[PDB]
Amino acid sequence: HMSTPLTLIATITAAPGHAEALERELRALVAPSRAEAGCLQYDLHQDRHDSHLFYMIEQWRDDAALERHQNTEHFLRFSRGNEALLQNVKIDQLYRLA
Repeated sequence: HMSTPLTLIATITAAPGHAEALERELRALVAPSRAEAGCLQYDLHQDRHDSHLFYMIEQWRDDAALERHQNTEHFLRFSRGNEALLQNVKIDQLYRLA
């Protein structure tokens, strides 16, 4: 860790047939998350070859900023009711080397 922001990459895999529903739900996260204190990056992407695979690339000033993100309304709304849309969520935590 450090003065270096925390980078998070979330690889989210939709259940077969549910890519469009999951994209709708993930897109809702972006604007409010980008506005949050300490949010240095919050970008949504879709895999080039499998429509069911999405990637959120996030940078947070520190752990406290990330912890606050998970208590937000938008973040908890994503949690509320979407579990059947999901096959897998991988969360990678990482720091830039400079």
